[PDB]
Amino acid sequence: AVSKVYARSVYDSRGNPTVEVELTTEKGVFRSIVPSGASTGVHEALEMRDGDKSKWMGKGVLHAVKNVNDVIAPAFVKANIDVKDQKAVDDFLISLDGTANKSKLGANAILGVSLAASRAAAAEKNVPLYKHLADLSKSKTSPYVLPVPFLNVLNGGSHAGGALALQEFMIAPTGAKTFAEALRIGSEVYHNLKSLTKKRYGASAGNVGDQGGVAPNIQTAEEALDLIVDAIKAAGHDGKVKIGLDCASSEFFKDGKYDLDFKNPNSDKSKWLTGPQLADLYHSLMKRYPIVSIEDPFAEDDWEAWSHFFKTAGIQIVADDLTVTNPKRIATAIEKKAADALLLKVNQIGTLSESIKAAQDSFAAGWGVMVSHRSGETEDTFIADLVVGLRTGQIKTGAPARSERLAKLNQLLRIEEELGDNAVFAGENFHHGDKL
Amino acid sequence: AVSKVYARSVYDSRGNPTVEVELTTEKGVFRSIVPSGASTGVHEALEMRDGDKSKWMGKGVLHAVKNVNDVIAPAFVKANIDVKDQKAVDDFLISLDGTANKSKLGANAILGVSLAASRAAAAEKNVPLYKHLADLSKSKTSPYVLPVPFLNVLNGGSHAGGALALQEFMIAPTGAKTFAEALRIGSEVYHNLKSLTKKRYGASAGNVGDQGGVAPNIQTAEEALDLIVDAIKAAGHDGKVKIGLDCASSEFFKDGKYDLDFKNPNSDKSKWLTGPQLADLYHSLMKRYPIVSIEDPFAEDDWEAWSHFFKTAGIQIVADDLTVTNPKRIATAIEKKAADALLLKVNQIGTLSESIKAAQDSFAAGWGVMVSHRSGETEDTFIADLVVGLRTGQIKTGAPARSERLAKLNQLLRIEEELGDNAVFAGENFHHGDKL
Ligand SMILES: [Mg+2]
Ligand SMILES: [Mg+2]
Ligand SMILES: [Mg+2]
Ligand SMILES: [Mg+2]
Repeated sequence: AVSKVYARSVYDSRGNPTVEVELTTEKGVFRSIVPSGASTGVHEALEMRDGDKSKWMGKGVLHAVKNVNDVIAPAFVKANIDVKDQKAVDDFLISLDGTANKSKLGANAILGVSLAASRAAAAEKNVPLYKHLADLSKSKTSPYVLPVPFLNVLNGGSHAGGALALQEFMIAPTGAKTFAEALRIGSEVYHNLKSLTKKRYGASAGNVGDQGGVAPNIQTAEEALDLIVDAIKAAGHDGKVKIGLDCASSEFFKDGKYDLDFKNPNSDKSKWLTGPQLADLYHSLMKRYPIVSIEDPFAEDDWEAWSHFFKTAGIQIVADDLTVTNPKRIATAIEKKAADALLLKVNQIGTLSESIKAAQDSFAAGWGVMVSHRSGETEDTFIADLVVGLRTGQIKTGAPARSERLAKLNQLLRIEEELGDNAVFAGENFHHGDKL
Repeated sequence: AVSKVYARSVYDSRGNPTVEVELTTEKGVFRSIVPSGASTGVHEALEMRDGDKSKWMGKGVLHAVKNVNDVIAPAFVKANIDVKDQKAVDDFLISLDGTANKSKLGANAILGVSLAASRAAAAEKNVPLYKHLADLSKSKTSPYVLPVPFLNVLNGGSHAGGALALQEFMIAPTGAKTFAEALRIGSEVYHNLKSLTKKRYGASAGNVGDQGGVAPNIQTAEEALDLIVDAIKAAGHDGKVKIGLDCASSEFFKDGKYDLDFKNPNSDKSKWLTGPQLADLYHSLMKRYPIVSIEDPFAEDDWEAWSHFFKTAGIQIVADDLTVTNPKRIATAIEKKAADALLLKVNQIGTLSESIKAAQDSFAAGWGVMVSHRSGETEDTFIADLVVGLRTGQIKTGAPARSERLAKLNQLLRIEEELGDNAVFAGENFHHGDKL
């Protein structure tokens, strides 16, 4: 039984406040922390901020923490909920809020409770978190599936300097034999990329972006990609490392068109592209580089562009801001055949149950699922256990730098070690890892 | 009763492998992770690295991990040692090694066991880690003392781009009334610094260094300091935030001279300053800026230079590479009156006991003690509990960015909350928090 629910303000990887929740039962104290994105989709559940300019640059989460201690906490404890019944836990929270976008209490007030409950439940059942998460999602645990790590080693986009339009340039060691090998390979390629970057762009270009990757002032994606390929070869891993991209095109979508130089206040409007035009650029890159996944190639509501492209894509197309981990929007994407993979962010929807539902609906449509972190992370490692529990076979949780990223990668090392031969590495089968 | 000692490889904040140890008792499994420095003093205890340039860039810790599972673990379990008796735990580890620098098993093999044992001990005693650390060190606990955080918000030095010689430019919110307020104030100054840095040196200059601070291409300490002071003021905290520096001068000490532009090959040897000349520069910075602490102003063995400067320093002078948390070198420093504050790094010496002894000898000499992280950190939060347990009143664990730094700051927030009226904030008394 839950004897206490408590929330406090903690700081995320960018130094901004965020919500941390502790749930107390007879088994102890279970803590979960809520992450925060930067390029947040317009349809994401509401992240409640105080807006007090005289404090934390106006990014305090006092209202959210208060919503947990003064509203959720008393009602939750009184309800005497069974933490093992994740569905009941979340139906209560969703009803308590009473809004579709969780704007009354705030998604960042609700999620912490939702996640902490699952941890308390796992301890009650006397099983590790990933196992409990497999049960909740009715996932196969014989054997488990380890995910291929998609490491964002080179950063571009809105909050990542330069003129580079595309947000993320990830490497995926699909050729590795184990997760531990994939991670070692990833670290070697990353270190080789830092040395090459520092030499070609200056020592300063060695500093990292929010997610841990280098962020040199590069102009075109071609330049970045050619640089990544040199790193893979210099590191001696040619043939084992593939590439994944997160375009986050919603960030440069204006007047129904795409500005690939949006970080330039004097961008040439006659240079902005239409959906069909942008698609042609993607195809050109896809033919020159070992790209096996493309995320948010088009705007969060530009359905036509997604459908047109998917027609001749040929590779995994990941929906992030388009679907915002929302089953309702996912059903639409399926019907319109806009993509074949879901980027799963628990904080985009607000509860563990809704996230699991989103995953299940995706796997049912033959879609893949890549569990994801947010640009603003914490020392919390929930997604590591989640990606294993959901048996997706693919996760992106940062470059192999900055511990809000390494914390998840290390947890996967422990889970892998603990499972032994009771688990397999998704490798080249990352897309349909759930079907292994 | 310890039934198992185990070690594995995990990644630090720079993506380099490091040692993680778990100790199993009837109370459960306790994990501790070993940190790693970059500007390591020549006298530090040995950090055993594999040296296989084909794996992890040659930074593997397979040998150290093996020594834990193959040499340490077997004998430790058989000895049936009492985890509460920290001194007994460390005498065994030190004796098993046999070398004066822990070069047989490696300091990174011994430390993990030393720390994990203390966590297990606190569990057996059913008390918070900081409480058990206070007992081990015989420190006052009525009331507890929370530290002022020295946040390295602007980085330079060897492992940073640019030409800035000094390694760390820290801010310390001594004017705050609680640790929570100090952290908020620090986060605010940090963010104002970020925007200002990007506005002057370019958006790309917003990327962070290994310790989370901005690392723009700055030529002189004055330019860096003026920038920090502009941030403090823009944030509205003028007068409440002081400055601390880590020169790490051993990094640019050549031919008995100090090169303030050692990062440039064609550096004019004519500009190299002598011991007395470097001192004049420091006094100059001290009268111009609100600097309340200077670390490693002179080389790790340049004793006379330290003694001469200290005669008229007027502020806290911290020893890092000079003393390397070694009681024997601390004694020499005291006798020579070279400094009045010790930077305490548990991995510079190798065990918790020796670290505790170093702190005790320091306080007995009227010295201050600043607990410190390494440039290569992890999700481990041991030093948060250590600084509170030692009642020092001051710690440096990074800028308020990158979770290997925030993990510690967040842990201090939890400690402060738990203690309530039973703890006080060091504030302007940071130098002698132990006397509060
Ligand atoms: Mg986004
Ligand atoms: Mg995205
Ligand atoms: Mg150093
Ligand atoms: Mg130092």
